[PDB]
Amino acid sequence: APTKFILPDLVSDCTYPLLLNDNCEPVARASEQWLIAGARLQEPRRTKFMGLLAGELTAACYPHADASHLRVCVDFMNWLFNMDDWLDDFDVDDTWGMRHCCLGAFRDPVGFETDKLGGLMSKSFFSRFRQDGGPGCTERFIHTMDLFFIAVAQQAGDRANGITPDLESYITVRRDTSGCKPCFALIEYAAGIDLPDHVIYHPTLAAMEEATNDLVTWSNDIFSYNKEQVTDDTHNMIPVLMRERGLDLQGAVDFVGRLCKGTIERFETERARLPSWGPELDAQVQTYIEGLQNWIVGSLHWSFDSHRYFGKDGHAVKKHRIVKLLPKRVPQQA
Amino acid sequence: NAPTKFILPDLVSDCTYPLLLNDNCEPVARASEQWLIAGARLQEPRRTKFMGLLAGELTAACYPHADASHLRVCVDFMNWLFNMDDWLDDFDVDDTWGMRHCCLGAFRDPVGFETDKLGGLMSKSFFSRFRQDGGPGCTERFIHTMDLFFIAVAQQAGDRANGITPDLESYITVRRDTSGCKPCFALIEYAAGIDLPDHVIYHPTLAAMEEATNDLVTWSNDIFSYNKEQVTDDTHNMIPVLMRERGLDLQGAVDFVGRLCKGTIERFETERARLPSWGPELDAQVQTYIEGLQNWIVGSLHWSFDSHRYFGKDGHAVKKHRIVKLLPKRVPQQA
Ligand SMILES: [Mg+2]
Ligand SMILES: [Mg+2]
Ligand SMILES: [Mg+2]
Ligand SMILES: [Mg+2]
Ligand SMILES: [Mg+2]
Ligand SMILES: [Mg+2]
Repeated sequence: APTKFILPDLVSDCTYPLLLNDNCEPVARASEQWLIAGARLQEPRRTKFMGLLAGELTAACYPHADASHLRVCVDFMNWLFNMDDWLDDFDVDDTWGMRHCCLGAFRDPVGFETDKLGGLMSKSFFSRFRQDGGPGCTERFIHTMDLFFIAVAQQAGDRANGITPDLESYITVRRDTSGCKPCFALIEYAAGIDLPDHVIYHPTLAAMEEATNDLVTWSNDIFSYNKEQVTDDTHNMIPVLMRERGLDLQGAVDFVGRLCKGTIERFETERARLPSWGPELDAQVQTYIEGLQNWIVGSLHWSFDSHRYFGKDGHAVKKHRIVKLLPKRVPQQA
Repeated sequence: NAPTKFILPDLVSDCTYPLLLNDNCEPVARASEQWLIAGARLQEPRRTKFMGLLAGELTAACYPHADASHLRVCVDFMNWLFNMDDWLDDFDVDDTWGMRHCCLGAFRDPVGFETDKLGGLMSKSFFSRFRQDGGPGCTERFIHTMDLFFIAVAQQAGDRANGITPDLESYITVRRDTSGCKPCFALIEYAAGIDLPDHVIYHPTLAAMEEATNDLVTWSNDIFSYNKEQVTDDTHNMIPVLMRERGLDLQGAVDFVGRLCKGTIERFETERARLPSWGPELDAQVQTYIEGLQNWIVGSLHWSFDSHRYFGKDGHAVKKHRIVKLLPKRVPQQA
């Protein structure tokens, strides 16, 4: 039975420039207070939340957003991390109820009545989104949030059933529980563009999005395996692989690490394949894929600034790459 | 040397689902043909080809319990879909997006949408009648999966323009949307007078039964329609995809898709056996929906040999002897 594992080196390979929005510090602090208020955070969660640093993630992923747009992005990211953590303790029925409240607020903030914190916060940041977002990325945001909730209901069912999914079913569902897709809609929003359907749904752009989704998500599976195995959460490629393929822990970890390198190569390979829709649209496409690039480098690095995955030891673990497994809530041999 | 023929896997002689036929089939079938001919302005030779399609008969087998008015909306859609598919075989990517814009505009506003395009005028005709009784859930599933269909066919059209045979993994993903099975499934709800709630119909076991049904209907179509599609070297078909990716010969790829077809019917039964319960009212609506999926499997398999679309006048002979004589290519392969 293993007590630790070695992190694949994903950061030293990546040569994209790491940027940080000039508006980062005041917006991050303000959004921290918006979340504590909106989720009614109390200890212990409140202190854990102050080491999340989603505002600093968001500032690295949308480094050119103006202050108004950045704050909508950060509020969403704080809301998303809070929503994720809440839903880790929801059953299937209550997941659908939360889906109903939040999508109701996104689609009809004026007419949708609700007194739930999830939906109240949803109206707050999304009614600020709606002041500027184009109709295309508005609907991509709502539709991919819908996909998020549907997939997390499937995760909640697997958890209640004590199931570990098979690999090809996991990958399919995980692309939606990650939440990367609505973050992509925020790229458009925060850059002040609204890509046409025939551009955004072209297979090469769709493939670059997926490549980015997989990079962020499968690397998150590596970085977050430690906090997730505490409660034997199997919505993570590592236990999925271990069960399906008989891999031990480091074997599974290394297999996922290879997948991560391979998806950045996929991203660059499709980047070369991009067609041209003339100068104005080509320039908006470049802006969008730079946002996908910023998600790649930004998230990889932020995972070690946050307290969420490595506690206080983030910068230290970035250097020596050894992860000591946390104690399980219930011992494996209980 | 290159093959002139291949052998059809036996897909029908083991399928044990009862084959049903709507009581209203014959008069609805004939009225819809006239609707389509007028709406698409069909002329010869296409008009005579269309009189051998028999999409009304297919539709009456897939929705055998619909009343006459709901059946007629389904048959109009089916005639419109086959017509649209054939038109789009000769559209470029730009014009495909243009058709998509017209038809989705029509679906979303089936009385007020201003258009003079035949594709959209017909969309307004059948979908205005659809919305007279379709629930909000299946209405949006129809529209959104028609959206997915157009997006996917635009990808097909780009592949065709580029001379590209896709890889198998990418092909299967896109093909679940170019088939148009997903909007057919929304019509199961409409035609049964039900409107399943989000938490039921997007439950993973129903979504899996839908995909298993999609895959049966679609991959079996790749087999039946390979002959007509290869005439123009159309590679949006798992058979040329398999030959290119895995070096199989024709019979080997055909046999491979055959095994897949048996495996997806098995998947449907396996998921069927672990359906959850939402109580008696919802459970009855789920059983009604699942029987619709069932009727699509058995109906489409038998219909493919009644139609002239795939085997011309020889479907019943081919169903029994299973030898497919390859049609002449438009341009010979060694040209
Ligand atoms: Mg989660
Ligand atoms: Mg989580
Ligand atoms: Mg995680
Ligand atoms: Mg087609
Ligand atoms: Mg076709
Ligand atoms: Mg076909």
